[PDB]
Amino acid sequence: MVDSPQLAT
Amino acid sequence: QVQLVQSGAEVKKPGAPVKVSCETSGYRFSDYFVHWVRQAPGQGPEWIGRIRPNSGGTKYAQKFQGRVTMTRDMSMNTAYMELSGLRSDDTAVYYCVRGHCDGTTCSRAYWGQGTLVTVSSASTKGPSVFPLAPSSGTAALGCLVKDYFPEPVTVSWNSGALTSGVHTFPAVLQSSGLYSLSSVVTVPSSSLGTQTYICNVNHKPSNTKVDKRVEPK
Amino acid sequence: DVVMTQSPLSLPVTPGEPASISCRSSQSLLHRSGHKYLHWYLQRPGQSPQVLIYLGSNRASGVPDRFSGSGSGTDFTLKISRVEAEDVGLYYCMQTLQTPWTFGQGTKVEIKRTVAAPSVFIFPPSDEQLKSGTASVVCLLNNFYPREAKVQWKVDNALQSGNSQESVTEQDSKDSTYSLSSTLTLSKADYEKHKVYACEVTHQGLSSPVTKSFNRGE
Repeated sequence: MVDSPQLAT
Repeated sequence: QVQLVQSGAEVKKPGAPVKVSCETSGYRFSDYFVHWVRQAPGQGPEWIGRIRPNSGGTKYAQKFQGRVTMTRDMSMNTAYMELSGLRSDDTAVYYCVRGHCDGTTCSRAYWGQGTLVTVSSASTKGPSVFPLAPSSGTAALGCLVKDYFPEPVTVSWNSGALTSGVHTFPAVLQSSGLYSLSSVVTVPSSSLGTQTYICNVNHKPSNTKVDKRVEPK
Repeated sequence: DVVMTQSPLSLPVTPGEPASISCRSSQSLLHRSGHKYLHWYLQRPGQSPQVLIYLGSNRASGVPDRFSGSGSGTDFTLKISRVEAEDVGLYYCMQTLQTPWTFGQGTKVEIKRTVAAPSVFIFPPSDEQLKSGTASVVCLLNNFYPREAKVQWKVDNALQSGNSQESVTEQDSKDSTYSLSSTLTLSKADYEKHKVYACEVTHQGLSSPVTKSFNRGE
């Protein structure tokens, strides 16, 4: 359940 | 273009559920989170929750946990939000919102057009239209459009020929659950003996079409 | 949750003059990737939020060049170099660093003009309505500025409470004025039990309150 700013990582 | 198209206006009784659909085009549906936001009248906007279309994974705000269900249909590029247990305070315009980040890049949001959901036990009713007669320079007259449901009514003057000086006010919700509105126009005092003034009122849900002459008493 | 604080709440702007809206976040919205997750939007009546500025400073397609955004990770500014009638509405900042997405309080931008007093008109109930068992008395406040106005109803010179509702128009594109309608609602019986119906209007443009009145039965 992550937020989209954290997707790339 | 990126487009998000939502289903139509909803009127629901307290306790009923509402299911809003949000069909998308112009981008790869699987690649972006779909969020849901509402704004009630007299309140700031409020984030409801999101769905991740690739997994179907959902995240809801604390306050809507246990009453909201978000889903999607990949084959139709459509997301859905179902809100149960509606109360008066759920009356709001509801938006679906494409996210910013696809995994590789981050950009702008794109908003659907909004879906008005009105929570009310009222039944469809057509307004009564009453004159606001000019008093005995500049004179004012109008029409009171009273006791209708649902919104909207439209008002014109002299079949659209009179537009200057017209103010058609926002409706108010009475404690009966029916709406009332006034439309006024300022005109020259000099015209009151000779110029005919007619407000043309339409309320589509009740098939009401009224032409009310407004004249001095 | 991330808390957004927006200022000012009300921003009247003289035509051609600039406007600035501030927003501050309770924590940095500059992500370590370099993206600033702060956006500005304009809300007009009956339509979707219109994105103005995204990711801190990017202008959206079709937004006039007179809009721009900047900021640090915590303090942000929407600048409008000149303010038209088209720009009138409710402006919000919003963060999307984390869910829930959170919003500033909103700024109400309007056109500033010279103070204009309302023209006041009182309307008695029609005979047709009285036949139905209810009496609506309507007070119109026409073409005033600024928006702040107070209507006090009086029935036989006694101050009324809880039996009236009002509404206000959007600001007029041509003359930059507002208009207000207030409706006093009584039963036929209660209407016939009194003689004098008055609305008293207070406004900055008026030296003292203006009262318009009628007596039931002319």
